[PDB]
Amino acid sequence: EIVMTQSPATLSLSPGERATLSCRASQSVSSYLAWYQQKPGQAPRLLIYDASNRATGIPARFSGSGSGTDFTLTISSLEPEDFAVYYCQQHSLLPRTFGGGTKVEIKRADAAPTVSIFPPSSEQLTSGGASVVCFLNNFYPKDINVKWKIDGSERQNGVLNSWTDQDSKDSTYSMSSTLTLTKDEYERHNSYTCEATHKTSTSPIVKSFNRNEC
Amino acid sequence: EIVMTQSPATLSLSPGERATLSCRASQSVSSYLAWYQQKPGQAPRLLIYDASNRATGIPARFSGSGSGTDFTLTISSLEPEDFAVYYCQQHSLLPRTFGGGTKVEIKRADAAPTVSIFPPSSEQLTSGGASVVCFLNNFYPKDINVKWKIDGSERQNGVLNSWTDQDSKDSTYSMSSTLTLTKDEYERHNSYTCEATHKTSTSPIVKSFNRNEC
Amino acid sequence: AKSRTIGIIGAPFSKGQPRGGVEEGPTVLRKAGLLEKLKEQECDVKDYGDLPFADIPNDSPFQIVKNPRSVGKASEQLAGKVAEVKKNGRISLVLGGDHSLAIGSISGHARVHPDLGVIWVDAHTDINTPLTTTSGNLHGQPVSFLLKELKGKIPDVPGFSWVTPCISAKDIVYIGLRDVDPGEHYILKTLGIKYFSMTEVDRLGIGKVMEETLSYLLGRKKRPIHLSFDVDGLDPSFTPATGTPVVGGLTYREGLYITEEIYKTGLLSGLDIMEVNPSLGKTPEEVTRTVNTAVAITLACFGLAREGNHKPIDYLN
Amino acid sequence: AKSRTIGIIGAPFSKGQPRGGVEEGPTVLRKAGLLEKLKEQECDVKDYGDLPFADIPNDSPFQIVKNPRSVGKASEQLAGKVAEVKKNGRISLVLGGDHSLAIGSISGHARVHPDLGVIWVDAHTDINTPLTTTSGNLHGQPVSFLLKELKGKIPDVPGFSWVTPCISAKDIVYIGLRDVDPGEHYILKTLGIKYFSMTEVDRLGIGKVMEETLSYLLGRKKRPIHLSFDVDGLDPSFTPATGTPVVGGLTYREGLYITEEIYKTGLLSGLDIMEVNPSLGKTPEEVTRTVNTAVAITLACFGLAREGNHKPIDYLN
Amino acid sequence: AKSRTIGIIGAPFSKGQPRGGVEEGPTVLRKAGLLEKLKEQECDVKDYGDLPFADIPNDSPFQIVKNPRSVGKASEQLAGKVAEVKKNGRISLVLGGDHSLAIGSISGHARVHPDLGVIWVDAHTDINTPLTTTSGNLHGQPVSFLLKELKGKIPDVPGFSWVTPCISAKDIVYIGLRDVDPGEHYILKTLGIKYFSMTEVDRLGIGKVMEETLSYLLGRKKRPIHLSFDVDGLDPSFTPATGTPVVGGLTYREGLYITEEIYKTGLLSGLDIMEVNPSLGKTPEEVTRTVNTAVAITLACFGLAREGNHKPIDYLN
Ligand SMILES: [Mn+2]
Ligand SMILES: [Mn+2]
Ligand SMILES: [Mn+2]
Repeated sequence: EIVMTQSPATLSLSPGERATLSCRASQSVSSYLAWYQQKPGQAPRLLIYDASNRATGIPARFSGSGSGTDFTLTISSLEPEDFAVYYCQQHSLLPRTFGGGTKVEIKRADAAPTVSIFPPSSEQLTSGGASVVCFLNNFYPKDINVKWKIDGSERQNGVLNSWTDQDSKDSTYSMSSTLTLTKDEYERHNSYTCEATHKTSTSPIVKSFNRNEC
Repeated sequence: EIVMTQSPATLSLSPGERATLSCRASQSVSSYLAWYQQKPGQAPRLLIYDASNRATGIPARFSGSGSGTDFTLTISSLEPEDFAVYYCQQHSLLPRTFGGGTKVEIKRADAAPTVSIFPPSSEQLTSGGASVVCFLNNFYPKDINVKWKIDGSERQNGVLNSWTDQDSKDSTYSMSSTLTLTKDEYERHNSYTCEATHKTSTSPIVKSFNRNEC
Repeated sequence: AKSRTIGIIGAPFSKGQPRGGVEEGPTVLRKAGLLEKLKEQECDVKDYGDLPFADIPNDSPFQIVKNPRSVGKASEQLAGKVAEVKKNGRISLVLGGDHSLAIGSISGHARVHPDLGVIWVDAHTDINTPLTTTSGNLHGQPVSFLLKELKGKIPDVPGFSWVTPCISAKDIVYIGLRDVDPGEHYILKTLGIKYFSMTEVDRLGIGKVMEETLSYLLGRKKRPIHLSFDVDGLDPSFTPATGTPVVGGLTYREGLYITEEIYKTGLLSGLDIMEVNPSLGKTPEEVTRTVNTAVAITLACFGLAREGNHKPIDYLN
Repeated sequence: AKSRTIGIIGAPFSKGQPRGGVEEGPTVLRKAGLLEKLKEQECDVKDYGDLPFADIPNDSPFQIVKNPRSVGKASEQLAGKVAEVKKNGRISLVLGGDHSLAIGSISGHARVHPDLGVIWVDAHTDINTPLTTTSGNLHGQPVSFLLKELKGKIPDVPGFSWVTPCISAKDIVYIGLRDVDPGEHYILKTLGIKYFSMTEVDRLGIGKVMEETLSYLLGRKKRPIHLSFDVDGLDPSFTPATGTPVVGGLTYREGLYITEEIYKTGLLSGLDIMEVNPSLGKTPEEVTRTVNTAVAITLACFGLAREGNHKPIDYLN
Repeated sequence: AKSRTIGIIGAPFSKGQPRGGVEEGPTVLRKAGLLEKLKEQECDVKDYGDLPFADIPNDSPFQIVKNPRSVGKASEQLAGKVAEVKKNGRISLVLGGDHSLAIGSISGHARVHPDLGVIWVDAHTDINTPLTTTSGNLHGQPVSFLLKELKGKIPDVPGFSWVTPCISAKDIVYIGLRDVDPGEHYILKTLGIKYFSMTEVDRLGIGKVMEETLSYLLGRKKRPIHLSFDVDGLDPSFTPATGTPVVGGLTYREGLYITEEIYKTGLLSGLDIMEVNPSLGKTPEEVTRTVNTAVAITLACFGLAREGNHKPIDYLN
C-alpha cells in the first residue's frame, strides 16, 4: 500500500508566479504517476500524464517532473481558474494509492471574521428543540475554533463546525458553530456565549446573549 | 523524518509461543536499528542491538532480523515478565525517529466489566461541585465507550476516560468515566445514566440512578 | 554431466512490459528455492548474481516504442552475461523479468552457438515491429530484432545498435500461441516459420507436437536448443500471476512435458523463464501456484524428469 | 464469406429443464458482447431478435413428461425461425435456453438441408423417451424426437404433432458423454450410433477423435454440419454455472478445439449454445468464467481460430 | 584529450561509516549537475551507472571491525569496475559514499598502473588496522589494506580475501591531516610516509606544499597520480555536511588549488570524492555549500582551472 505523501498540504498563492507542488512515494514509482485537478464537486481531470508531457487539452503551464521517488507539479502561469484540490496518484504498484490533498486557495490580505450568536425560535420552542448557533463570516484564512458555554461552562455533542470553499469575489471563508440542545436545557440558562478565535483576532472574539434578552 | 511504522499496534499473546513483531521503514535503514522493552514508568532497556545479535544481559529468546526495510522482533519463549510497550527505533538517518507502540498484553478469556454509576457527595455539595462518575471494573479487552445523559440527553466536556495497565493477577482492565458538573446542574436533574459498551456486553450496559434516590 | 550444469542469471527488469512488479521475478523464484530444488539431482549450480539495471532517466520514447533505451541496454548487458555463462560451458538459466530480455538471451547464446534453435513457448508470438505494433511495449518485440530475414526493415530504435539478428526464420518453433495481433501473424506466415499453436497442439497431441518439433529442429542435424519459455503460455488456471493472462493455454502437465522432451534430447543449451509477476495474483495462493509451476517447469527442463532422476550407485544397500 | 455469416437467434426458454433461470441465457451472452466479439473478423452478423415464448397456463403434464406443450410450441416456433435464417443463407446461431429447443433447431436446419449431421457435444446423450425416462424433463429428450429409426415408438405427446424425425442414427456423433441413464445407452448401442465419449476422447486424443468424427460424417460425402453444443459438456472447473454439472468434462482447450475443427472443414451450417445459466454460479466469478467460456466457444465456431484470423490486405503498411 | 576524459562511477555505499545517509552521495552530486558542469570544457563524459550494493544480512562483526563483508564485497566490485574504466583509458571519477570504497578504488587503479601515487587529502590518515583501531569502522581503514609494508600483519577479515596491498609507503602523500588517533601516526612515522599536514601546509604555504608533493611523487619519475579526496579535509565552514567534521581544515581556495596542481601535471589518472553526506547539514544551505564545493573541486580536478579553460578556435569572430 505505498503511501503517497503530498508535502504541500494546503496552498494559498496569488494569481501570479510558480506554484511548485511536491508528492513523495514510499518506494520507487519511477515516472509512473499523474496529476489531477479536482474542482469541488467535479471531475478530477488529468493534468500531467506520466510524470511529465502534459496531456491532451492542457493549457500551457502545467509542466512537472519526477523519476522516481519525490515528484513535482509546477503551476508556472498560475491562472486563477486553477484553484482546486490537487492530487498526485501513484500507479504502477497495486493497490494504486493516492495523495492526500493539495487545496490551492487564493492568497489575499487576511480578513477578520464577523461573529455573532443566535438563539432558538419560539417556532422551534413550539416544536420542542434548542439550536443555538453562532455564525462566522468573511474571514481569511480558514482556521477558527469556536467555544460554547452553559452560562460559563463549556459545551459539546451538539457543536458542529462546517466550512465552505473560498469565495469567488471577496475570497473569504465560512463557519457556523452548529450546536443543538433541548428546550429544557434552553430554558434553564440565559447567558449563551460564542468565543471565536481567528489569526486576525488578537483577542478571542466573544459574542453572547441572554435568553429572554432578544 | 523517516516514519517508523510498527505493524502490530497492540499485542495480546499468552505465556507461550513466538510473538514475532513488525517494524517498517519509509527508507532503507539497512540493519541500523534496535528494539526496546519499555515497562510502564521504567527504563526502556535495549533488547536487540543492530537488527540482530542480542546485547549484553539479554536472556535467551530475543532474536530478530531485518536488513533493510521491514524488520522483525521475535519473542520465541514468551516469558510473561516481558509484557511491555515495545519500540523499534531507526537510527542511521537524522532525526532518528521511533516506532509507534507495541503494547504486549496478556491473552486471556474475555472478562465482562462490572459497571455502576456514582453521585456527588453532600460534602461535595457543601463545596458546590458536581462529579458524577461511573466506575468500570475487571474487563478484557480494553475497549469500552461510556455515554452519559442529562436525564436522557447526552453529556461531554466533563467526561474523562482513564485506563490502567493490565492487572498482575487476574489480568483485567480499567475505566472511570470521570465526569464533572456543577451543583446547579446537579440539582436540576435526577435520572443520571451510565451506558457501558464492551465486547462481552452484547447489550450496552446501562446503569442509572435518580438524584435523591440513594 | 553435460546437461544439468546450470548458470543462473537473475534479471529483475520491467521496462519492456507496462505492469510494474515483474522485477520481483528472480527474488520470488529464488525464495521458492529453485537453487536447492535443483541440487538433489546432479545440478552443477553456480549463481552469477543479479544483473544491475541502471535507470536512464531521459529514456525518451520512440513513435510508438516506449522505454526503448533501458530495454536495449539491459539486453546488451544480458547478451554479454549470457555469452559469459555459455563460455563457462553451462546451460544459461536466465530468468526475469520480461521477454524484452530474451533479445540478449538469444543473442549471447548465438555468440557461442550461431546455429541454435528457439522454442518460443508463449501465448503470443512477440514478433511485433517498432513500426507496426500498436503498443510499443518491448515485452512483445524480441523476436523481430533477432531474425535475419527481417533485416533492413527494423528501425534503428536507440539502445539496439548492438543488435545483430542472429537466428533464421526456419530455425524457430512457436508452441502454444493463443492470441496474436495481425502484424505478427503476417510475419509468421510470410517467413514460413514452423509453429504449433494450441490448434496444432490439440491436433497432433502434445507428444506428436514435440515429436514433430524435434523432427523440425533436430531432424536435420543435432544443434543446441534454446527453450525460451513464457509462463502465460500455460493456462491461467495454473499461472494467473502473470503479466498478460490469456485463457486457453497449455495444461501444466504439457508444459512440464515440453521441458522434458527438450531434456531427453540431451541438447538443452539455454533457458528463459519470463513474465513471472507475484504482484498480480489476486490471492497469494494464486502467486503460490504460479511460482511453484514455474519452479517445477525449470526443474523438468534440467532433468527433474517425472519418470525419475538418480545417482548411479546401488540403493539396495 | 460462406462461413462466418451469422444469424443470431436468442431463445430464452426454460420449461424443458427444471432449474428456472436459463431464460437469462441470451441476455447474458449478448451483454458479454458476443455480437461485437464476432465483428472483428468478417462476421456478417444479423440479429433477428429474441423469440416470444407464450405461456400456456394449462400445460397439463403427460404421464412422466411435464411442461410438454410449451416445449413443443417453442420448438415449432424455433423450427420456423431456423428455417427462415437458413433460407437467409446464414449459419444459424441459436442460443438459449435448454436442449428442448434443439428439436426445432435441428428440424428447421433439416428443412433446408435434409442430409446434415449432428455433433451433439454434451455430458449426456439427451435421448430419453417420453415412456422410458424417469424425469420427464424435455431438456433431455430432443434427440429421441429426431431420429427416423425411432418412429412408430415415440408417443404423441402434445405439442409435438409437427415433429418429423429428420436425421439418421448413423448421421449423429456424440462427443464428450459422461453420464448416461440406461435407456439412452440401449438406444445408443442398438442404433449403432457412432460416439466418442470421454473414454474414446482420451483414447484417441481429442484430435484423432475429431479426425475420426469428420471421417465418419464427412468421410463419405461433404454435407452440412450442425454442432449442437452443451456447456456442461466441458468440465465444471470452467463452466460451473450450468444446469446439470457433471465432473469429468472436456477441457476448455478441447472444447475450443472441437469448434475449430468444425470451422476448418468450412462446412459449419448450424450452431446451438444451450444450458447457459447465470443463476446457478455460486459466485459471479463462476458465472463470468462460464459465460466467457461459452462466448469464446461461439467465437471459435465461426472462425475466431486460435491460430489467427485476418483481413486480406498487407499489414506492413 | 588525454586528461579530462572521464568515467563516472557512482557508488552509494555506507556500511564502512556509521552515519547512514552518505548513500545519497552520487544522487546529490549528479542532481547538482556534475556531468553537465564538466561538459563545457572538453570532458569526454561517460556515465557507467551506479554500482549495485547487495545486502549481506548476516554480515556478522569481527572483534572490533563491524560490517566487514559488505565493505569487502563493495570494494571488490569497485576494484573490478575501476579496472574496467581504466582499461577504457579514462580517468576514474569514483564518487560515493565513504573511504571504505577507496580500497578497490586504489586497487583497480593499480591493476592497470602498479606504480601510481596516492594523494590522500583527508582530515584523517584513515590507516587504522583491524586490530589496533577502537572503532572498527571501515571508513577509516582503507590505507592499511593497501600498503605492501603492512603485509603479514593485517588480519584475514572476511570480504578482504581479494585484497592485495598494491602501493608503497614511500608512494603516498597525505595532505591536510588534522585529527589522528595514535595507531595511525605510529604507522605514519615508522613507514617513513611523506606527509604535509596543516602544520606543514601552513609552513611552506599551500603552493610550496604542492610543489614538494609533486617533487616527491613526480620528481623521481613521471607516473599516474590518484587523488583520493575527502570532503571533510576542507574546513567545515565550507563543508559542514560531512560525516566526521573536524575544524581547522583547508580553505576552499586551497582545496581547489591542490586539484589544479594535480591537473597541471597532466597526469591525473584517478579521482575519489568521498564522505559527501546531505543528511547531516543542519540547514539545506549547509548542504548546498558542501555539494557546490565538492562539485567545483571535481571540476578543478579535470581542468576546470580557475585561470580559464578554452576550445582552440579564434573567439574574435
Ligand atoms: Mn505472454
Ligand atoms: Mn448436458
Ligand atoms: Mn576524514
